[PDB]
Amino acid sequence: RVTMNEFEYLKLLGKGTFGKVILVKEKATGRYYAMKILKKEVIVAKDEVAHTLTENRVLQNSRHPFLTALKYSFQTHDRLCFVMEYANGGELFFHLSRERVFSEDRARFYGAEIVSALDYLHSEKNVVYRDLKLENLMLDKDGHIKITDFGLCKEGIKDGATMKTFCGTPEYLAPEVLEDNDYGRAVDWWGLGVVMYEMMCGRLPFYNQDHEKLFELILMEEIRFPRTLGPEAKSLLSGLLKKDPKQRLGGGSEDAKEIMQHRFFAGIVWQHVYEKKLSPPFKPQVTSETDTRYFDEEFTAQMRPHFPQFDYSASS
Amino acid sequence: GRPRTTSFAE
Ligand SMILES: NC[C@H](Cc1ccc(Cl)cc1)C(=O)N1CCN(c2ncnc3[nH]ccc23)CC1
Repeated sequence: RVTMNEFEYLKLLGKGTFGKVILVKEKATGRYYAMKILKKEVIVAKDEVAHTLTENRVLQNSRHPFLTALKYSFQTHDRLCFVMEYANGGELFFHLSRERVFSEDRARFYGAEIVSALDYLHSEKNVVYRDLKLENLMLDKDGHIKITDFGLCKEGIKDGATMKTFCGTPEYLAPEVLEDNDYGRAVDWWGLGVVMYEMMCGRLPFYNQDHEKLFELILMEEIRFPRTLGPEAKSLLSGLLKKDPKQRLGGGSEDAKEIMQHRFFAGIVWQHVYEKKLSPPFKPQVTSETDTRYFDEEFTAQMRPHFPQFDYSASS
Repeated sequence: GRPRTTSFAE
């Protein structure tokens, strides 16, 4: 268990309402980490406590190649801290903005890795991520997926276990969440569908600037694909983007296993995905460990109760 | 392409 002093504070990575994330060096070890620094007042007043704590419990209790690992969690008088694995490759949202579209091979790589992570969270851990999107999907130094931001997760979902909270990101909300229905772990697959649609098609499958119009598209409009899209992809995205979750690929008792079996993923050995044996079709070209070029330019340039049982240190 | 999105809770 350690404090604020045991770190150097090098580069800003992102600001939010609730606080900031800074690229840190661990004095004792020389290892680079990302630190989320939450102002306690903002948390309590904006009523973000429950999420903050859910992210704590979720991170502590998860260990996976494509999930951001948590090393320390500690609190000062006025702050809450999360020292986490640094993902210097930046956000998928960054890269895809630059490149417009990824190739199917490339989208399959990220897809497989996301499936690996989501499967683990579902069938072990009994968690539902709920907020899958390009912004929450980062790359490490090698070009492997790291998922961050676990505040909107739900714990204790075991199969058909259904939820009620209306949360996520409007553009990614699954039809059953948009109806005010009870929803199972299959919203994550809807999310996978939208993410992968965006990677292969270069755009959101449903978009209006206006949320209600947007929700109306999501509920009523049937998917359309670019004519250059291969049928294996087309099938996958159809399956994932089914509006009735009971029909959605991943919606049954098989969960991720159903998506893993899809012919879009024919050549993928799922053990090798997990073991990082696969060749990333993009390596982030960071020279130094402090190279923050895949992070947003506006941040990169430097620009109250006690929480019981919040403190935590990673074991062995 | 698209603008940056914001996560939310009811
Ligand atoms: N993406 C969504 C997220 C929204 C956000 C911003 C600030 C804060 Cl206060 C909390 C959430 C964001 O932009 N962040 C900035 C970057 N950040 C990271 N960058 C690199 N390695 C990391 N490991 C863990 C987080 C992390 C994760 C958080």
